[PDB]
Amino acid sequence: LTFDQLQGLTYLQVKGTGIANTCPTLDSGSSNVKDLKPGTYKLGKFCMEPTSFTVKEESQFKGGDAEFVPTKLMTRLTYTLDEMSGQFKVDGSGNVELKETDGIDYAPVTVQLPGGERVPFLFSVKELDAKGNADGFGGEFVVPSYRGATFLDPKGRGAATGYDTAVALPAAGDDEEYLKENIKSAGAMKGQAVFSIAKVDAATGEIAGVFESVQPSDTDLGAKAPKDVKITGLWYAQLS
Amino acid sequence: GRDQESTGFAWWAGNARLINLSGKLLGAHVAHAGLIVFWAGAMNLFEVAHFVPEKPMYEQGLILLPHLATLGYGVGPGGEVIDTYPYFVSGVLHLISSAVLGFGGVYHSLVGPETLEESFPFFGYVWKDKNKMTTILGIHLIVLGLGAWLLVWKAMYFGGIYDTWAPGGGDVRIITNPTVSPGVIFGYLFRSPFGGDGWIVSVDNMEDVIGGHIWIGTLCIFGGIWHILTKPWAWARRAFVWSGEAYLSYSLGAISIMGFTACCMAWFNTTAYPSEFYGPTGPEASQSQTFTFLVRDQRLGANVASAQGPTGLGKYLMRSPTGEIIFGGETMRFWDFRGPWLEPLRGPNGLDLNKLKNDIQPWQERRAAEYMTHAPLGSLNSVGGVATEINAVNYVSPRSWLATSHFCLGFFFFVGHLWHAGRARAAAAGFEKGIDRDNEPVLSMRPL
Amino acid sequence: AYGDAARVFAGNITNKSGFIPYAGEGFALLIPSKWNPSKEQDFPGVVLRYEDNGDAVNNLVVLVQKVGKNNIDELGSPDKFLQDNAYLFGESAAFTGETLSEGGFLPNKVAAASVLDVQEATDKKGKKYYKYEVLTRSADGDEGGRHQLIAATVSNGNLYLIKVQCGDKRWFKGAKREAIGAWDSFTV
Amino acid sequence: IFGVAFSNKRWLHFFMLFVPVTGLWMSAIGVVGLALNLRAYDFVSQEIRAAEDPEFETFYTKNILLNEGIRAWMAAQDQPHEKLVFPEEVLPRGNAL
Amino acid sequence: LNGFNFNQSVVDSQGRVINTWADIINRANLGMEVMHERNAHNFPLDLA
Amino acid sequence: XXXXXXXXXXXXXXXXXXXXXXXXXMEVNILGVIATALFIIIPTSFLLILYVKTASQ
Amino acid sequence: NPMWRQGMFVLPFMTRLGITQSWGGWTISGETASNPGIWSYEGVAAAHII
Amino acid sequence: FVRRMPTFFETFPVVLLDKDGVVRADVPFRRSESKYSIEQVGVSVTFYGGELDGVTFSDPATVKKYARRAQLGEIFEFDRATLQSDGVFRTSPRGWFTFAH
Amino acid sequence: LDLFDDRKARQAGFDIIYEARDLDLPQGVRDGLAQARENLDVAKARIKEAEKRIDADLDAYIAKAYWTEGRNELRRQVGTLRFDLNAVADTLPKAAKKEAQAAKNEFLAAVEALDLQLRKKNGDKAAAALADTKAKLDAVIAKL
Amino acid sequence: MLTLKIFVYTVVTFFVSLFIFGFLSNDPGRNPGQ
Ligand SMILES: CCCCCCCCCCCCCCCCCC(=O)OC[C@H](CO[C@@H]1O[C@H](CO[C@H]2O[C@H](CO)[C@H](O)[C@H](O)[C@H]2O)[C@H](O)[C@H](O)[C@H]1O)OC(=O)CCCCCCCCCCCCCCCCC
Ligand code: CLA
Ligand code: CLA
Ligand code: CLA
Ligand code: CLA
Ligand SMILES: CC1=C(/C=C/C(C)=C/C=C/C(C)=C/C=C/C=C(C)/C=C/C=C(C)/C=C/C2=C(C)CCCC2(C)C)C(C)(C)CCC1
Ligand SMILES: CC1=C(/C=C/C(C)=C/C=C/C(C)=C\C=C/C=C(C)/C=C/C=C(C)/C=C/C2=C(C)CCCC2(C)C)C(C)(C)CCC1
Ligand code: OEX
Ligand SMILES: [Cl-]
Ligand SMILES: [Cl-]
Repeated sequence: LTFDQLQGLTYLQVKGTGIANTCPTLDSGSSNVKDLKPGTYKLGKFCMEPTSFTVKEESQFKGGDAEFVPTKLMTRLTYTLDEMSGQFKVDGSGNVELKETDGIDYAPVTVQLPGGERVPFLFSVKELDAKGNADGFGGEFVVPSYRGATFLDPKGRGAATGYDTAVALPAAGDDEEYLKENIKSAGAMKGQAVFSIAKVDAATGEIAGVFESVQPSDTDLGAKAPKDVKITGLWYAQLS
Repeated sequence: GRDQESTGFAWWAGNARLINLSGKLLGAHVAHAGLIVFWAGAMNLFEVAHFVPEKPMYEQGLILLPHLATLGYGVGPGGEVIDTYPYFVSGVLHLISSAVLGFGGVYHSLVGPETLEESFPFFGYVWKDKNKMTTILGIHLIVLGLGAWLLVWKAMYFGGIYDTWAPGGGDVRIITNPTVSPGVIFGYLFRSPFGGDGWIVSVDNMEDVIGGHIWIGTLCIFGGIWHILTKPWAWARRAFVWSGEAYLSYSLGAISIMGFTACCMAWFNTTAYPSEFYGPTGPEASQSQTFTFLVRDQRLGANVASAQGPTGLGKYLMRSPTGEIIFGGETMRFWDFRGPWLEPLRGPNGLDLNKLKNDIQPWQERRAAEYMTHAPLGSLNSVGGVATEINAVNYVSPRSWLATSHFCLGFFFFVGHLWHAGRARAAAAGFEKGIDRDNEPVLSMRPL
Repeated sequence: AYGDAARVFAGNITNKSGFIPYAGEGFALLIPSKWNPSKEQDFPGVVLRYEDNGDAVNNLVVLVQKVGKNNIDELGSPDKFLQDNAYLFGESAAFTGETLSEGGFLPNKVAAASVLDVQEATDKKGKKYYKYEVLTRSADGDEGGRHQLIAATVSNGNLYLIKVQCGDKRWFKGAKREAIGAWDSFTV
Repeated sequence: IFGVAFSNKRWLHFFMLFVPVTGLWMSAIGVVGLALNLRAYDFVSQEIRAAEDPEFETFYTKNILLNEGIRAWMAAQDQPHEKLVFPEEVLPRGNAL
Repeated sequence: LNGFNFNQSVVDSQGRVINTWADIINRANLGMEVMHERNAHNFPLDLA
Repeated sequence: XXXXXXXXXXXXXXXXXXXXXXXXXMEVNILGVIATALFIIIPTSFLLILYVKTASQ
Repeated sequence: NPMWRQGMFVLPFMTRLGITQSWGGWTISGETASNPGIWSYEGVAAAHII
Repeated sequence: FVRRMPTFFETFPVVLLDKDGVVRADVPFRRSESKYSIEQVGVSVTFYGGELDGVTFSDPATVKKYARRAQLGEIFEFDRATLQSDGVFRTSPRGWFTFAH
Repeated sequence: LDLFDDRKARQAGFDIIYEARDLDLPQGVRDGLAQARENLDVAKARIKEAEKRIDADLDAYIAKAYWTEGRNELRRQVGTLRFDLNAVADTLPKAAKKEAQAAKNEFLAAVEALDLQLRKKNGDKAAAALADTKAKLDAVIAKL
Repeated sequence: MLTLKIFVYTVVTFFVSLFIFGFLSNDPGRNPGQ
C-alpha cells in the first residue's frame, strides 16, 4: 500500500492483518534521482522491511563455501524497522549520504536453520551512515548486544547484575570449566549495509529502493560465536 | 404452609413444595422481586450517603452509581460528578416500589389463592401445557423488548447516554445514528471470544451499543409475538423436558452464561463500563504504567523509540506479533487495549512515534498516571496493591468486585443447571427417588 | 507487675503523626514511624541509619564528617558540592565492561543520576543548607528509579548531611510524605 | 464411564483407608529426611548442564531461582539469631520488579 | 482480588510496626516476587 | 593453586583406590551390566513362572 | 561421517528406496530440505509405529 | 571476616564483616549502583600457612573467588578430576546412618 | 554515579504524573480540573488552541482522506474542550449563561456530526460538516 | 494451512452436528423408565 492508502485505513481495519509490518510502496515518481534538489533534507518515516533472512553456515564439505543457507522465521511479523529519522544529503552529481539518528531501527529476530538451530539476531541499523552514489550508497552501522547488560541467564548470572559464578555448584563453581559462562559481556558489534534508490517522488519528497545488510548474530552475551546474517528487503523514506 | 408429612420434601427443600401451587409460587417470585428492588434502592441510598466529591467513583466502593453515571445522570464532561440528586431519586423510587412489590408478594403467598387455575384461568397454568407456557414466555419476552427500547429511547430522545469516546472529551451525548447494519451486529455475535476479538465484550462505541439494543428490542417483540401466537413444534416437543423444574434449569443455564459475560464485561469493556466511573481495567493500568514511564523518561532525556530493554526487546515501544507498534514490557499481552486516552495517540499502524514525542497532552498524562495507581489489584480486606503491599491504601477496584462476584454467581448457577436439569429428567422418567428393587434396569442388561 | 490498666475505651492514639522525633548529637530530625534502626554503615561517618520495614530501599542516613570549615559555601557551590559527593548515590565500580544496549543511558553506562532540584535554603537561625533532589535510574530499573532527598550543612567544622532514599514505586504510592517530612525535619 | 469399577464392597472401603494412611506415612518419611537436610533439592545433571550453556532453561531451574529469593529475603527476619545484615545490593532480584 | 493482607497491621503506641507471622510470610512473598520472571519486567509495578 | 593441584597427583596417589594395582578398565562396556542382568532375570522369571504354576497342581 | 560410519542400520534401507529428507530440514545428501512432506525419515518412522 | 554460610542455606550471599560485626564489603548482586563492592573497598586476601603462604591477591576477581571459598570454612584444594566430581556436597556416613535408622 | 542536570525537567510538567498520583490531593487537583477553573486564562488559552486545530488541521485531513488523523485531532488537545467551554460559561452571568450554553450545544452537535462523517469516511459530507463546525465554534467563542 | 483449517472446520462441524441432532432425536425418551 502507498502511504496515503495506509492513512485511509483505521487501526481496527489494520490490526491483525500484517499491513503494520510493511513499508509503504512508492508509486508514481521516477527512477532518476536527479529530480531531487541538491541539498540537505530531514529524513522521516524511514522504513526497512526485510524480504529474506539468510545465515552464513560453515561448509563441512570443505572448500570454504560459507554459503548463506535459507532460514525459517520463528518470531512472526515483528521484524521491520520503521519511523526512523535522520539526515539525507543529495549532491548535484547524485552522491547520497544517509545518516539515521533515532526511530525503531532495531528489532529482535529469531530464525531457524535446517537442523533445528534457532539463531537469534538483533536486526538493527543503529547509527547508519551510508555514503555513495544513488545506485549503491552503503555504510556501516552499529549492532548492539542482543541481550542487555542486566539480562539474567537461567542461573542468575549476568554482566551488570547477577552472580559471577555457578552458585548451584558451591564447590565446582569458578572452575575453568564454567569460567567462560560465569563471565558475561555486553559489548556491541558492527555490520555493513548497502542501499539503492530504485524510485523517487520529488513532488512528495519520497524515495524508495532495496537494501542488503550483513550483520553478526547474537553472541549469547559473549558465550557463543556469532554468525553472519544477510538481510535483504525494501526501504522507504520521506524527505522533508 | 405445608410439611414433610404431606409433601415428602424436607424443610431444607421447602420451596420445592410450591412447584404445583401456582398462587403461592406467584407470591414467592413477586416477593423475591421486591427483595431485588429493595436492594437496588437501599444500596443506591447507601452509596449516595457515603459519596464524597473529593474522590472518584471507583475509589469509594460504589457499583450502582457508576451504572447511573453511564446512563448520563449527574455527570459532566470528563466524567466529573456534578450532581447527586438524580442518584437519590433513583434510590428512593426503587425503595418505595419494593414496598408495594413486597405487599403483593406477601399477599399472593399467604392470603391469596393457592392455585390460580380455577379462579383465574388467564393466569392459571400447568407446567405440561406447552401452549400456555409459550404464551407466558411470549408475554415476558415482550416486556423485555420494551425494556431494551427504553435504553435506546433514553440514548436518543431523553438526555442521551454517557459517551467516553465522545469527540472533545467524554461526556453525555445524544445518539443520533445507531449502528443497525446486520453485518456489524452479526460481527459481534459470531466473532471468537479470544484475544483481539473478545466476542460481544469488544463493542467499542455507543452507536453499536444502542444499535444492538435496537435489534434486541425488535427481536424480543417479534419473538414475544411469535411465541404467543404459536406452540412448540414436533421437533421441540421431543427435544425438551416439559416440567416446572426443567424450565428452571433452562434459565439457570442461560443465566449462567450471562453471569460469565457480565464478569468479562466489567473486566475488559471500557465503553459500557467507562473507566471514569468503574476505574481502569487490568489492561488499561498495565498500558498506563509503560505510558507514564515513557513520558517521564522522555522528559529526563531518552529516545524511547530506540531504548533497548534488558531482553533486547523495546523497553518502551515494540511490535506486536502482527506488526503494530505497541508499548513494551509485560504489557505486550495487553496490546489489544483501546482507551479514550491512548487512542488519540494511535495511528493506522499503531502508536505514533511523532505523537508520542511531541503531541502528548497533559490530560492524557494525568489520566494514565491516575489509572496506574488504581489498578484492579487489591486484597480481600481491601488493601490496594500487589500481595506484597503494606496497609496504606484502602482500595479495591469496582471491576474487581463485579468480575469476581458475578463469576462466582455465574459458576454456582451453572451447577444449578447441572442439578435442576439432571433432576428434571430423572423426575420425569420416574427414577429420581431411587432404583426400583423389583426391576433394576442393569439386571435386565446383558453382562459387560 | 507493671499494674497499668489496658487502654480500653481510650479514644486517642498516642502518636499518629507518622514521625517519631529523634535527638542526635548536634542534629535533630523526625524519623518516620514505620522505619526500623539499621545497623549497617554505607558511607564514612554514618551516625544514624533507619530503613523502612516494608522496603529496605526506603532508608535515611545522617553523615557527620570533620571538614575544618565554617559555612557550607566554603565547600563549594551547591553544584560543585554535589559533584564532589557523588559517592552518596553509589558507584558502578564492579561493572567495568562496555555496553550499548542500555536504552536510556549513555554508552558504557548502567546507572545515571538526574538532579531535579538544588536549593540554598536557610534555617531559622541563619544556617545555610544545600538541599538536593535527585532521581537515580539504573539499567535494571529497580523500583523504577530512586528518589534521593539530600540536605547538608557544616557546623563546628563537621559537615552534617541527610540522605533519604525512596524507591519510585513507593514515592507515588505515598512514601513521599515520610521521605520529604524527614528531609525537611533535618536540623543541625 | 471410567473403564474400571469396584466389584467388591469390602475392597472399596479398605482402599478408602489405605490411600490416605499410606500418603501421610510417605510424607512423614520425607520430613524425616528433611530433619537431616537430606533433601531432594536439585537435579545435578540439569544444574551442571545449565552452568555450561546459558540457553538451557527448564521450569526446575526457574524454581531454583525462586528459592534463592525466598532464602535471601526471608532469612534476616525469619532467623534473627543469625544476625544477618544483608545490604540491599547483595539480595538477588530481577530487573525492575 | 487477593487474599488477606495483614502487613504492618500491628503497630505500637509511637507508630512503630510490630511484625507478625503475616509479615514473615510477606518477606517470603517479596523473595518470590522479585525473582520470578527476571528478564520480563521493565517497570516496578507488576500490574500484568 | 594449580601447581599444588598437580603436585598431589604426581606425588602420593589420589583416593577411592582400585581393585589390585589397576582395575578401572573404563573401556568395559558397562552396558554389559544391563545386558547381563536382563539376560539373567528375564529368562529366569520365565522359568520360575512355569515351575510354580506346575508345582502347584 | 556417512550413515555407514555411524552404525545406522535401517536408515540406509529407507534411503535406498527414496527417503532422503527429514522434518528437521536436512537432506541425506547435505542440501537443504524442500517441503519434506509426510514421507520423511520421521514420517516413515511414525507410519510404521501407527 | 567472611560471614560463614549457615547449614540451612543451599546458597548464601557473600558478605565481609569487620571485628565489631559491621558489614564492610560484599560481592553485590546489583553492580549498577553498589556501595560495598570489594572494588570500592579494595579488599585483598593474604594466606597464612598451608600451600599458599605469604601469597597475597589484590585483583578483585581472585579476591571474590576466595571470599566465596572462605564462607565454606577453611580453604582446601580438591581433586575434582579423578572421580569426575560434580561439585555438590554429599552426606557423611553419620548422615546416612541417621536417616536410615 | 555520573551526574546529570534535569532542573528544567520540572518545568514543562515533570510533576504532572506525580501530582496525578497523590491520593492526598482532591480528585479535581489530581485530574487538573480545579487548576483550569482556578485560572480561566489557562482554560481560555486551551479554547483558543482548540480553535486553531479545527480551523487549520482538520481541513487537510479531510482533503487528503486521513480519516483516523482527523478523528484523533478531534480528540487530542480537544479532549478538554468540553470542560473548558463549561468552565468559561459558568463564569458568565446567568442571563448570558443560557445563551452560551445554547450556542455550545449547537457546536457540540456539529462536532459530533463531523466525527460521524469521518467514521463513515464520507469526504463530501465531512467537508460540509467541518464548515458548519467551524461556523458554530466561532459563535460559541464570541459569546464566551 | 488453509487446507488444514478447512479439514478442521469439516471435522468440528461433523461432530457438533452429531451432538446437536443426537439430542434432537427424542433423547429424553431414551431411558429405562416406564
Ligand atoms: C465448570 C464450569 C466452567 C465454566 C467456565 C466458564 C468460563 C467463563 C468464560 C466463558 C464461558 C462462558 C460463556 C461465554 C461468556 C462470555 C465470554 C466472553 O465474553 O469472551 C470474551 C471475554 C473477553 O475477551 C476480551 O475482550 C476484550 C475486548 O476489549 C476491547 O474492547 C473493549 C470495549 O471497548 C475495550 O475497548 C478494550 O480496551 C478493548 O481491548 C479484548 O478484545 C480481549 O483481547 C479479549 O480477550 O473473555 C475471553 O476472552 C474468553 C476467552 C475464550 C474462552 C477461554 C478459552 C476457552 C476455550 C474453549 C475451547 C476453544 C474454543 C471454543 C470456545 C468457544 C466456542 C464458541
Ligand atoms: C433462581 C434459581 C433457583 C431456583 C428458583 C431454585 C429453586 C429450587 N431449588 Mg435450587 N439451586 C440453584 C438455583 C435455584 N434453585 C443453584 C444456583 C444451585 C447451585 C448451588 C442450586 C442447588 C439446589 C440443590 C442442591 C437443591 C435445590 C433445590 C431447589 C428446590 C427447593 C429449594 C429450597 O427449598 O430452598 C431452600 C433454601 C435453603 C436450604 C437455604 C440454604 C441456602 C444456602 C445454604 C445459603 C446461601 C446463602 C449464601 C450467602 C450464598 C453464598 C453464595 C456465594 C458463595 C456466591 C426449588 C424448587 C432442592 C431440590 O432439588 O428440590 C427438589 C435441592 O436439593 N437447588
Ligand atoms: C426469597 C425467599 C423466600 C420466599 C419469597 C419464600 C416464599 C414462600 N415459602 Mg419459603 N423458604 C425459604 C425462602 C423463601 N420462601 C428458605 C431460605 C427456606 C429454607 C429455610 C424456605 C423454606 C420453606 C418451607 C419449608 C416452606 C416454605 C414455604 C413458602 C411459601 C409459603 C410460606 C407460608 O405460607 O408460610 C407462612 C410464613 C409465615 C406466616 C411467616 C410470616 C413472615 C412474613 C411472611 C414475612 C414478612 C416480613 C416483611 C418485613 C413484611 C413485608 C410486608 C410489606 C407490606 C412491607 C411461600 C410462597 C411453604 C410452602 O411450601 O408452602 C406450601 C413451606 O412449607 N419455604
Ligand atoms: C446477591 C445477588 C446479586 C446482586 C446484589 C447483584 C448486583 C448487580 N448485578 Mg447481578 N446477577 C446475579 C446476582 C446479583 N447481582 C445473578 C445470580 C446473576 C446470574 C448469574 C446475575 C447476573 C448479572 C448480569 C448479567 C449483570 C449483573 C449486573 C449487576 C449490577 C447492576 C444490576 C443491574 O443494573 O441490573 C439490571 C437492572 C434492572 C433489571 C432494572 C432496570 C430495568 C430497566 C429496563 C432499565 C431501564 C432504565 C431506563 C433507560 C432509565 C430511563 C427511563 C426513561 C428516561 C427511558 C449490580 C451491582 C450487571 C453488571 O454490572 O455487570 C457486571 C450485569 O450486566 N448481574
Ligand atoms: C428468552 C427468550 C426465548 C426463549 C426462552 C425461547 C424458547 C423457545 N423458542 Mg424462541 N425466539 C425468541 C426467544 C426465545 N425463545 C426470539 C427473541 C425469537 C425471534 C428471533 C424467537 C423465535 C423462535 C422461533 C422461530 C422458534 C422458536 C422456538 C422456541 C422453542 C424451541 C427451543 C429451541 O429449540 O431453541 C434452541 C435453539 C436452537 C436449536 C438453534 C440455536 C441458535 C441460537 C440462537 C444460537 C445462534 C446465536 C446467534 C446470535 C443467533 C442469531 C439470530 C439473529 C436474529 C441475531 C423454545 C420453547 C421454536 C418453536 O418451538 O416454535 C414455536 C421455533 O421454531 N423461537
Ligand atoms: C413470602 C415469605 C418470605 C419472604 C417475604 C419477603 C421477601 C417479603 C419482602 C418484603 C419487602 C420487599 C418489603 C419492603 C419494604 C420497604 C419499605 C417499607 C420502604 C420504606 C421507605 C421509607 C420508610 C422511607 C425511606 C426514606 C426516603 C423517603 C428518602 C431517604 C430517606 C429514607 C431512607 C428515610 C419468607 C422468606 C419470610 C418465608 C415466609 C414466606
Ligand atoms: C444488545 C447489544 C448487542 C447484541 C445483540 C443481540 C442480537 C444478541 C442476540 C443473541 C442471540 C440471538 C442468541 C444468543 C445465544 C443463543 C444460545 C446460547 C442458544 C441456546 C440453545 C441451545 C444451547 C440448544 C439447546 C437444545 C437444542 C434444541 C439442540 C440440542 C440440545 C438442546 C436440546 C439442549 C451487540 C453485541 C450488537 C452490542 C452491544 C449490545
Ligand atoms: O507472565 Mn506469568 O507472572 Ca502474571 O504477573 Mn505479570 O505476568 Mn508474568 O509477571 Mn507476574
Ligand atoms: Cl513490564
Ligand atoms: Cl519463575
